[PDB]
Amino acid sequence: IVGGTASVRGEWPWQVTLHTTSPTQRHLCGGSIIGNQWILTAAHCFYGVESPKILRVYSGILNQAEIAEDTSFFGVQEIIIHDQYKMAESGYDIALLKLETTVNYADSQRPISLPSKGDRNVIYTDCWVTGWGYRKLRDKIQNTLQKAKIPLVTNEECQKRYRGHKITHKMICAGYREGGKDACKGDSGGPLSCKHNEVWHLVGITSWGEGCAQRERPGVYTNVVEYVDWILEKTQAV
Repeated sequence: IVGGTASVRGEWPWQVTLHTTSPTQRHLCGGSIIGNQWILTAAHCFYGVESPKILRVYSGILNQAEIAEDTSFFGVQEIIIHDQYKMAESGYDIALLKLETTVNYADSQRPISLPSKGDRNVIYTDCWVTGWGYRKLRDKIQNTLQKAKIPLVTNEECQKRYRGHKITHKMICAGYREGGKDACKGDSGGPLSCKHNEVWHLVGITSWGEGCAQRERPGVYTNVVEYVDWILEKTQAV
């Protein structure tokens, strides 16, 4: 996260840090708890990932330093990538991680509500992007979970900033005309959470952007509300 500040422990209880154990353990991407056995994240986070066996999901974390070899984690039983996903910039950058065990909810780890189709008309004015991503294009994974308040921008306005791309209604952007605050490498898969009527909703999933926090370059996120049907269908037992 560029231009953000340290989060308060437990402030974003749905935020998880997804690690890969190959070659050695390290933070890979962010993600959000949306169900007792489900993490919603970005599909592009699994590039080069052949098996769920090398993944570890850690919940209730503020500082990466809290994670040691003796720290408990959730194994991943299955990685579900949207069948239409090709690459972040083309959309459909969404994936589900089915955990091997269920998360026991507590003040430090609980699910975030998904947006309702009836809220697509609602204008969010209190949105935050969080993560352990870079603090600057050329940086490294941060120890403390960072947060930054960023205003949503209309898709028409976003399209104007990315003339070489197609900003679809399945995407949502957030940023300052002057830049300065934005997600960055390592924040991918994490949430764009907006508080509306005292209730937090998972509005977007950190996906991509031209560099990080640049002027006239809003961050691009997966528009979660456009995938509630997909999420329901994929998270059904059988």
